[PDB]
Amino acid sequence: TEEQIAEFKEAFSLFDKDGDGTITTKELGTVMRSLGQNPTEAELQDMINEVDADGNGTIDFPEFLTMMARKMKDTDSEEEIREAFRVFDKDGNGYISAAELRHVMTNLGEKLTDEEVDEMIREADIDGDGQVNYEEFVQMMTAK
Amino acid sequence: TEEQIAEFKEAFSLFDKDGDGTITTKELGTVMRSLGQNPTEAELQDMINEVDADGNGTIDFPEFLTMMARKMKDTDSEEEIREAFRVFDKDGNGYISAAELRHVMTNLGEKLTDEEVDEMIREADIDGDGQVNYEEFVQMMTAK
Amino acid sequence: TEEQIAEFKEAFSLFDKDGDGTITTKELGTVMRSLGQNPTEAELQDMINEVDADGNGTIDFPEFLTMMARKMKDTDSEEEIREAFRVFDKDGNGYISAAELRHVMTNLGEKLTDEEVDEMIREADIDGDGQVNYEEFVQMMTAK
Amino acid sequence: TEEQIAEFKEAFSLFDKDGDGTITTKELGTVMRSLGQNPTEAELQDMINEVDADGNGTIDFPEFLTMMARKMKDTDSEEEIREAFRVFDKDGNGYISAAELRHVMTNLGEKLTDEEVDEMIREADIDGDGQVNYEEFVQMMTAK
Amino acid sequence: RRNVKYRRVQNYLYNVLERPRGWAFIYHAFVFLLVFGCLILSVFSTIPEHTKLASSCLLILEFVMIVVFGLEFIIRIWSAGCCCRYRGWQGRLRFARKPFCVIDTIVLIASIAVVSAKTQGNIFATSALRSLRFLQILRMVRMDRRGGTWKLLGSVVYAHSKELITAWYIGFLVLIFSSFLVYLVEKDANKEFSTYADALWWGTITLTTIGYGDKTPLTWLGRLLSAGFALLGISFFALPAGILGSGFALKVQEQHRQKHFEKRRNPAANLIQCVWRSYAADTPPLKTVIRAIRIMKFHVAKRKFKETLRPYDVKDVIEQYSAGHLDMLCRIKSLQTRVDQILG
Amino acid sequence: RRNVKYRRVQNYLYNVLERPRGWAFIYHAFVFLLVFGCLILSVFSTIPEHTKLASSCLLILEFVMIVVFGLEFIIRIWSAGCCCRYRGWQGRLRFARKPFCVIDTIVLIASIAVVSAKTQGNIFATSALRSLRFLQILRMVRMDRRGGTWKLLGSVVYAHSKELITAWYIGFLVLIFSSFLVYLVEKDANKEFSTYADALWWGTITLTTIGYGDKTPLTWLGRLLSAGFALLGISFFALPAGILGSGFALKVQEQHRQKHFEKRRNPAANLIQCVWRSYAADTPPLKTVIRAIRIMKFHVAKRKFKETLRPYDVKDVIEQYSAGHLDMLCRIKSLQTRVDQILG
Amino acid sequence: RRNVKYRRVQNYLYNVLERPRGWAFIYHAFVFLLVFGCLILSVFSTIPEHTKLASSCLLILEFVMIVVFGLEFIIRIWSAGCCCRYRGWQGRLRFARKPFCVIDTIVLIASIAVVSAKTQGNIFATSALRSLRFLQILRMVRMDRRGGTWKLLGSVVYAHSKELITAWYIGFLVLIFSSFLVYLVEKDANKEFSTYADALWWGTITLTTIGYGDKTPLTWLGRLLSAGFALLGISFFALPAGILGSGFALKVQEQHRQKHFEKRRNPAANLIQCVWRSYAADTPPLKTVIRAIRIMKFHVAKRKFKETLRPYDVKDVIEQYSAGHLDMLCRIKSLQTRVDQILG
Amino acid sequence: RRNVKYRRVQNYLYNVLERPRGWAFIYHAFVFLLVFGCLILSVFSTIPEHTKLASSCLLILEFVMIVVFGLEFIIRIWSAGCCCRYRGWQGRLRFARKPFCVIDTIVLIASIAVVSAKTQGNIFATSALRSLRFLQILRMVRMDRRGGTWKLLGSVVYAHSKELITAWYIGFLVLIFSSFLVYLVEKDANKEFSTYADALWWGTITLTTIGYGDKTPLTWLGRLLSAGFALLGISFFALPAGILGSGFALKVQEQHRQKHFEKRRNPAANLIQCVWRSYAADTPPLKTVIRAIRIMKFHVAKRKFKETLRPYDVKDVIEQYSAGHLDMLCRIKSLQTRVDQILG
Repeated sequence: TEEQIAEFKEAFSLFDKDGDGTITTKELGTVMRSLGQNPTEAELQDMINEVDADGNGTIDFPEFLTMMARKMKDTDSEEEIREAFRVFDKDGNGYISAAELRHVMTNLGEKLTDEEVDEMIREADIDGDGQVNYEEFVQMMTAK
Repeated sequence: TEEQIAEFKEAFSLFDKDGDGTITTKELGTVMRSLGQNPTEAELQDMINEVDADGNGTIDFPEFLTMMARKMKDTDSEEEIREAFRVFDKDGNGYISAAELRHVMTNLGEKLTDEEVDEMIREADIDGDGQVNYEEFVQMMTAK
Repeated sequence: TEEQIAEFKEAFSLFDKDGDGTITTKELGTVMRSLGQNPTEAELQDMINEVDADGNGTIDFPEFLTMMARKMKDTDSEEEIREAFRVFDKDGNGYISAAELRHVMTNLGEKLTDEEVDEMIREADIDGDGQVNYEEFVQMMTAK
Repeated sequence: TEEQIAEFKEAFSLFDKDGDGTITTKELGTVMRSLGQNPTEAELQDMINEVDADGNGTIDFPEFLTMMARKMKDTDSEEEIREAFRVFDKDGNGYISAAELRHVMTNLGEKLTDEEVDEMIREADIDGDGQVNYEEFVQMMTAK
Repeated sequence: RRNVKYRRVQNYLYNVLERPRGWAFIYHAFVFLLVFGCLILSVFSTIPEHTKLASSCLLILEFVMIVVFGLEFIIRIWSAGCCCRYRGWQGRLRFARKPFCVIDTIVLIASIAVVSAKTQGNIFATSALRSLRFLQILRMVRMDRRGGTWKLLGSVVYAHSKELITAWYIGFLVLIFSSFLVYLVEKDANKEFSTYADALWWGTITLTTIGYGDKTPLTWLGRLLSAGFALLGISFFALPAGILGSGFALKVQEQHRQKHFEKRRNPAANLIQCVWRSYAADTPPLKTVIRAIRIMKFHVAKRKFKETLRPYDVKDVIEQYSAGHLDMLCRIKSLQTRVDQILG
Repeated sequence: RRNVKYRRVQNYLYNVLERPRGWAFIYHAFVFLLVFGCLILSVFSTIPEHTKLASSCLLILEFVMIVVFGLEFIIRIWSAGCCCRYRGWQGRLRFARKPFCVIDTIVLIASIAVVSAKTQGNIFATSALRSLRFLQILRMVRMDRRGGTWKLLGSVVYAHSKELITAWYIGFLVLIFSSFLVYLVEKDANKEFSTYADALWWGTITLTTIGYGDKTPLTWLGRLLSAGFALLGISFFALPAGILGSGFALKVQEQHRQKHFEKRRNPAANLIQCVWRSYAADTPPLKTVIRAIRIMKFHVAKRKFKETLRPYDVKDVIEQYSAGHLDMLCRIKSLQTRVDQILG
Repeated sequence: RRNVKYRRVQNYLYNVLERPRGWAFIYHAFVFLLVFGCLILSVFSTIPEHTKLASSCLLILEFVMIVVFGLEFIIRIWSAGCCCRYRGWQGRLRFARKPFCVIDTIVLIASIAVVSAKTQGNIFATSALRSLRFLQILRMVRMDRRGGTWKLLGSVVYAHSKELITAWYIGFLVLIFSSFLVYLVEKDANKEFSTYADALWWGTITLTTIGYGDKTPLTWLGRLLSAGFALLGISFFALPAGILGSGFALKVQEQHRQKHFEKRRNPAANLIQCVWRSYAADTPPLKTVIRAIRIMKFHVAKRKFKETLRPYDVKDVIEQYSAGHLDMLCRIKSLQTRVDQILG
Repeated sequence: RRNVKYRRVQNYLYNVLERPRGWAFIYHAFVFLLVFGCLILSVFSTIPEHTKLASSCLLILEFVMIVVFGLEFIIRIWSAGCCCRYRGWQGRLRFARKPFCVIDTIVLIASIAVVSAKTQGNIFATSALRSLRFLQILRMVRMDRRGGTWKLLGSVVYAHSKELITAWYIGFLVLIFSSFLVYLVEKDANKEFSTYADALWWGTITLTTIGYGDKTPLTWLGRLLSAGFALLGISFFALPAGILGSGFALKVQEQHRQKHFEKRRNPAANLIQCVWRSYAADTPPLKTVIRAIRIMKFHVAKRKFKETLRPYDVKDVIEQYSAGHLDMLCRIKSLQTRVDQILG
């Protein structure tokens, strides 16, 4: 609790950088520009619309506290991730192929570095004729 | 009767400004320009098409007399206004919420000044947890 | 027969103006330009496609002879003209109104001069409360 | 076998022109430019996609060997060519008319020289009132 | 004023008679009931116990029908002169030459002869009246203009010919096989399954869900087979009605959507304007040339009307989209060609 | 706070009673069962062997129904004051003037009089109660608001009138012909085909698939003809149900697609804003001119609402596409005109 | 000229026989009637009272059928040479190797053997003829090309498998429960509800609307339960026919819309042109290279034809719209890039 | 290699058992037949004449069913470990906690107890076995995953609730009125129309087309009224089946069109990529900030997946068209603004 709130406050100190207490489009655009993430107005506004509920365009501090105090290790998260993985399933056998996932991850959706492709290839078991199950991945990422 | 026709004639004296007896697009465009209503050719032509029935583009004096002699306190006006209000009804409870109406009036349709928003907020009963019925509004505006 | 072919030959003498024996787009475009009909390439090509059957773009002399030797006083012409008139019929009463036809002829389709509007108004019987039947018109125009 | 592989190697010597062993878009674009076939990037890329199966954009030598070792005298080729010819059949009588085929070949699809039109007219039997069957054509072209 | 009112009332009567619309249908409904009543009475005249009062009522109603029908015939002949196509004595004769008009007049004459024969009351006359009491149904037959019901049914049946043939073929095979199996299991115990014809009659009655009950399987194996084959064949035999009903409803929806639009208005206006120009067209050789040009435009407008006779469909909207897309694309091609010429 | 809670509970009761939605329907379902039970008991009171206990149960249930129904009537009258249209004693009288409200109160009074007559137990009273036990069904009748079921059925039937008339006409012809042929082949061998009326009764029972079995063909030729005509006419007689069911399903799908969208929101907002401006509008002659202008805009918004009363359909999307295509085309025309002026 | 007329008449006969279209179907209809007549006569030969004249008529019609059928077989074999695929004696043998051709010839031989056995008239021969009179139906079976009716029925059934399984499952549950309840209420009063099997038979007969009447509930509680469960289960049991009929009609409408269009014309033209170029293709090594290129284009055109074998559908129009939208958008992107380079 | 083959065979068995697809359904079909056979045998055990051999066959088949079913239970429990959600002893217990798994094990135990009781053969045991022979149907019940048939039927019924209520209401009114009229005309002549309950039973049997024949009108007026009301009410009573069948077919067509497309692929890819980035994310405070940002993107992708859970429909294509039109229009507005700035 105390460690959590201390970490949250020390993070928001860099996130906000002053006494305003609210984050604007430029406020986090500077953060992503420092990391070289190439922020865009459209994606930033879509993120803004993904937090607020009144449409005023400002992220309220109580809203941030409520949305962030809860954790991502929820019950429905496992089902949603399972369905998302099943979207890229062949014949419903519950496994993700090496070549299929290698093509899908880099090409479909947001592109991924081939370095991280070798990373997840070596992270999973190289045995099993190059076949890896994803249910354990959902289990380990749901509860972290 | 005599007071009504006197008022109509003294209004049409300023509306027409000469002996033509007919109102053109510019004839009323000047009127809306004097009031700062920003007249537009498209809206003026749509209004013109909303009065005439022959498509000649000229508002006939007998047509104006017939269309204006009748009053807006008609039977079907109450039903039409009731349906229009019901379009912006939630769960069919017969009430218009303060926040819902505040958002709808300013955002949806033609924009309205927030001054008039405070005006209608204070015009209705501030009690009732910020909830106002609209049936009485239809009753009072139908018969004026 | 002899009078007919003589008239056809003396007309085609001006239509063709030389020994070619075929009419091109410009060949009749000059004719419509002399009469001030404002010929257009698209309409001329559509007319050309309305005569030939092989798509070669040239009107054959035997094709012209065959298509022109027959007359327009055919049996199906009466039915087609009756249906065309019925397209502009109200409630299927078999009459064409003065105002309705006056609006339709000038506005809908190719525009017509108001002089010819007064012409057909005075050509038909002005009696009958301004109502004229069109079945007799089809009868008189089918057989000329 | 030996004659076949010798012919294939001597053809690929001119096709490749070096020790790369793979054909790029420009590699065959030069070949079609030498013959005046007017190569295009879109058609070349569509051909490339018609050989490979991994999407890498490079034609593999084993893939070429496998795809080329087999012959076009397959069983289903006869049925596919029969259906393609039947697409341009009138009333399903199993014959292709002289005028119909003459129009279709030159106009529809890729254009063909009228010289080759006279070529196929004289190649088939000029008898039979200008009517030629196409089933024998499928039989002779399937097995070459 | 007399001529105007004459023509107006003539048009109103011709409308209510020959081209019913709205409340005019009321009249036709009335006449239908009348005809229907006659038929019912005729059916009640074949029953020996009720023949007396039914015959008397049929005589009275036959008279009433004669009066009303002749009145309708006369009014229709008179109102045929509303349109100039049937005006004059020649036009009225041409109207009387219509097949349904001649059918109506022979029906009238047959009814008059029936009344005269009943007045005579001969035995041969009685047989003739018994035979000819059925002729009234021809009027009811006349109602659908040019066999509209038959044409609609034929169109829908032909559109679904393969499905109906499939349903009937599989149902017939199921009927044959089920009848044979029930006959085999019911031969010795049931006297109403003595021959295969009896089993076929039972199967026809069962799979159609008629279920007379004159033949029913008594053995338990026969009942099990009957239940299974009943489920199958009953599903199969009701298929044509569902297929045709769904086809009718889909056709109605398509017709509603098609009617919603309007296509022939522009070709009709073109035909009217070119006809008017050709009519007004009549150096003088140049004027004759203009007359020929106007007749040529008239023929083109007629051909356009003929090709637009076909109603709207998915190909029309698809080709409209294709034309719009091609126009946009070519116009933008020209625009960018001009812009690159400017830049170049 | 008392007024707010009063109005809230009044609105809740008026909602569950007059405008049911969701779980409110539960209540109506309950009342339906109650009414249905009464009807069933009345049916069981006509059976002489069961009349005693059925009459006692009907008396007890009639009392219960009286109590519950009067309670519902009182609650409905009270909750009518939720909306100001029926507020006050004058408004409550106006609510009581509604046709279904007066029907409900006369039903209540009739039931009270029935109970009083049973307390008296007169012979004329007994006959009156036997006659008036049917009046309860009027409540069940009141359920569909303004005859919604009748209007829906009439709309769908009228939309498919030609198809239904075709089906019935051809089915009637098949019935007549098949009955006549079976009568001809069955005259001498079967005593239940003595007259043509008997054959018509048999054909009606057969082609409807009722199959009583009181009349059935006994000859083999009669059975063959019956089988063939049975297949044909059975297909024909089941057609109306399929046509109407498919029409209902298509209408439901179209209504789902239409509802999915939303059209009247913008005209409703326009009406609200112009009403508000006109309300706020009330040199002074210039202010009166502004009031007249606002009322003029109000009338225009009202006319727009009236014309948008029609629901979405294929013509709406087609004209939206036409407007978009025309806007794009004209804008590109202006663009290329400007670009060629630049180049020229 | 003799060869041309020979080939033309051969093609006409092969068309009317193997690929019927339009009036050619008339011939097939005739043959169908013939076969059907035989079957009917066979059914009438099992009746002991009618066996004599039916057997004589079957003999005469069997002869007529033999003559006509053998004539048809010979004409079909002769007309197989219209297409070069079956030309020559080898081609005629290949035609005779077709499964339906061999079925037809074994049917012919069986009929000839039947006639010969009747000429002998042995008891074992009589039994053989009685058994083999059913073989004629195989001809009727041959009519649908490659089991088209079976394939269509299977496709539609599989498309609606979940709905049919739902309907049958719920109907079976309703049948079980209703039969059990009626059995419980009808055990002691009705002797035809002695066991649960009797109640199940009654429920099967009732919910299918067959209604034999051999078993019917006599108690009033049984009748009330029967009425309610009859309404429910009757609605459930008629569901498969409605589902399949609506599916058939929707498939017919979709096929009409699809056929209205045309897709494979361009791939067919591409295949024809590349085949022609490859045929005409045959320094000489460069010419061989051109031959290989033409064969490569031929393979591409073949693959395009194979992928366009699939008929039109909603995805095709959606992707066409996507391609058009993308082309417009990218072209306008290039246009504005050029215009901003000009302005910049 | 042993672990790989172990997991592969475990996955194959779990697929054929818990998630059937294609040929796997064969197995389920087999088991269905087995269960069905048992039920049939139980039905044949209630018949006193067939009870002996039916009971013996039921004992043998009960044994066979026990062996096969226990084998299936064990194999399912073993194959539950294919997915790590049920791996280990805790995971196997969690699998055994599933409601249908516990239903299967109690069914197994009940069958074992039934076999043991038959081995004992007590009178109370005999009654218990007679009562518990019905429990096998629960397996058949288990087949539809989470009541898919019930959910589909409820969805379609609720979608068409107004139409079904209209059909049943009008049919009930027609039934009441027709029964009353036939009762009035049939009171004195027919002894089976003595009371109004008898007439209601007749009307229910007639309008449902069951046609038992136990009650039929004998008077000719009664027959005419029965014919007319039969046509009307028969059309009305068959309406629900047609409505529901057409609704099912339309839903199947819509599902085919929807499935044809694909929507959730991009949100699924977004969820996978953001999950991967968040996983790989774990100055150090800046790295924690990046972790928080990745979890924030993960939540956004999850919300996008949740909102795209809804399947495609007409609103989706309409809004896609609106977005494309707006993009084109705004881009052309910018283009012409730039071009007029250039010209200006």
